[PDB]
Amino acid sequence: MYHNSSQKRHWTFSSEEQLARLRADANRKFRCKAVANGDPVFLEPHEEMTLCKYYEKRLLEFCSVFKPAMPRSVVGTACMYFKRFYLNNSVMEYHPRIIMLTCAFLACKVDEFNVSSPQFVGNLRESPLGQEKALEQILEYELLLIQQLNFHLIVHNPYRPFEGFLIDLKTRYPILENPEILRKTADDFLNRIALTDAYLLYTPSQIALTAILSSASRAGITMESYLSESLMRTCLSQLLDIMKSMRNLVKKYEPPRSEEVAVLKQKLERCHSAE
Amino acid sequence: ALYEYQPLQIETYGPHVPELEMLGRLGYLNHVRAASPQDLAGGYTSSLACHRALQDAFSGLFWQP
Amino acid sequence: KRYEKLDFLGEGQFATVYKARIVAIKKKDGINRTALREIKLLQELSHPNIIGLLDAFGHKSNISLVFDFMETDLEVIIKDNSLVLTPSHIKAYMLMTLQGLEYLHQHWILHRDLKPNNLLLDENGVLKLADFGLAKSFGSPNRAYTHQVVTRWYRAPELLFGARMYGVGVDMWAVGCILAELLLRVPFLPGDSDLDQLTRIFETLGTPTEEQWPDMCSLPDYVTFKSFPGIPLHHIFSAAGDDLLDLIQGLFLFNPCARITATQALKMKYFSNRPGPTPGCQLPRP
Ligand SMILES: CC(C)c1cnn2c(NCc3ccccc3)cc(NC[C@]3(O)CCNC[C@H]3O)nc12
Repeated sequence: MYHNSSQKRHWTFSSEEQLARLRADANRKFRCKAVANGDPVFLEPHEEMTLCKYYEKRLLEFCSVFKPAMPRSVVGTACMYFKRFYLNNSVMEYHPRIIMLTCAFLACKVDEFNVSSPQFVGNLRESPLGQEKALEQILEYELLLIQQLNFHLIVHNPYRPFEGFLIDLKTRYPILENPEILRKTADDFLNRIALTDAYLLYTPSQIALTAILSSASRAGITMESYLSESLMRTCLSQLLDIMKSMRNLVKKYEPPRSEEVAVLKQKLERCHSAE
Repeated sequence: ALYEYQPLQIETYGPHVPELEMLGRLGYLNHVRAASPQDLAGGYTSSLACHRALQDAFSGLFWQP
Repeated sequence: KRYEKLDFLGEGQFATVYKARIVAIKKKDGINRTALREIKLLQELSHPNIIGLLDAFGHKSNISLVFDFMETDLEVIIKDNSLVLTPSHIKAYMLMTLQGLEYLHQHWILHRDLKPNNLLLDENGVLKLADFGLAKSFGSPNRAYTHQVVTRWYRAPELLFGARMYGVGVDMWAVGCILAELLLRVPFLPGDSDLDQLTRIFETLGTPTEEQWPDMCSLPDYVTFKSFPGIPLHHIFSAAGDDLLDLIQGLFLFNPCARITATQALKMKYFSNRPGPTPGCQLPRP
């Protein structure tokens, strides 16, 4: 359960500033390590963030085309693994391509999604020797990823809270005639929320309710009675502020741009080539 | 030195979840998938899935870091 | 790492257990799925009657789980002919097992490997559920399960008939079996195969009807058995009180839904009736 989970206790953070602090600490500790092991080759924290966003998108694409069909819980677990890993690790040390593959590999095991290593790596658009090398790298990085997650493998995703809220609306909020028409747009919003750092800052129930409420507002439906009456005033204020801050995080999101991403990819390949 | 049952006190930081046996009469079970005869034979009921969904929808909704 | 191996505690098909500093260390597919299952489950659970995962660490595809060191288990207690299991002792073991199981079930996790040697006892007499290597989350329709889980002598009839989807009953039946073993000092239903296990179940408790088990015929491995009347419960357990018999009957109900949950079992008069469960410091040691 989330309310006593490791996700709530150890991997939900107070603010965007705290996340920026952890990422800047990672970038600076890699810089100190490299300098002690010996320049414009280094990537800046914002460049690391652009690369991490691009590679989270790559991980989502890989999980999407995966066969056998990857459950949405596995994909969410893998993306959360990726975010958590790069909270405290530089892409300049561990390459995000291999880390994202290891995230999917570990999430499949944790979720109890049954796939063998050959069928896992057969999903890559590469060469069989390239697939073998990728599997070797994933196996080498599996324990590293587990250690970097501090052995907290269970990830609570917003999808089941979303379904529970849909059930609760369909049962107890007759003002909303058919809550199911809210799902699609809310699902879209869920995806957008997943792009930001919200998964490290708010509970899955808060994320799911924010998506549903945003869908309702996009539909012209007022659902404030659901919060006031069905959910039974300070707490209402904190909840409303959490939802508005989440919507603002979605609004302030900047997707990676092609040219800067290509330049940063060249920089990262140079970082991994050197030393 | 007798024993007395104490209900499990775990804060969920969210709205109260209706008890499992109540779900069917409260209208919740009209919005979940019915359990097939094989599932019911094995002991799986739609009440379990509905209760899990509601518990997850309500868990930590009011909590803040 | 920070632990030096003191003693050797056992070997299994999955891992080897050592006693170290006191703690117990359990040492192309990658990291072992059983170890990952134990890690992922025991990190989300915290209860006095559930084994605690204190740490994990390893190298390459090896990993070392660290648990609290567990002195003995219920199997050694049952098989120890010097030990006398008074009703208070049985009540206490049952209470600790059911409280741990209640906590586990509230977090939507089935143990699926309940048996006397998986109920470990520490130096203070606190029973902890251990060996979570087959434990799984339940309550999600989109996930299917295997019926081979639970060892045969403690396997519930719904499992023996091929139930893919199930709930807490698979644990509760095993608890019933464990209770029976605590009473008879011998396995209740020591079948040699699935057929023998089912035959023993039906010859002892009666071949269930379409009434006692409304949808039994729907189970994919259902076999029509001979109509054994079933030995009456007071005849199997000659010294069981009426409250104990009600608890046993609830734990052995063929209908998995009707079978009593851990919460319902904890609410029965048996646990509240005199005599009270013995304190853990007074539980017997082998
Ligand atoms: C939590 C685990 C890793 C643990 C903690 N302590 N401990 C001990 N202590 C000594 C002892 C206990 C009970 C009976 C006799 C001796 C042995 C052991 N044996 C490995 C098992 O697989 C685990 C349970 N299932 C059957 C067992 O064989 N595991 C453990």
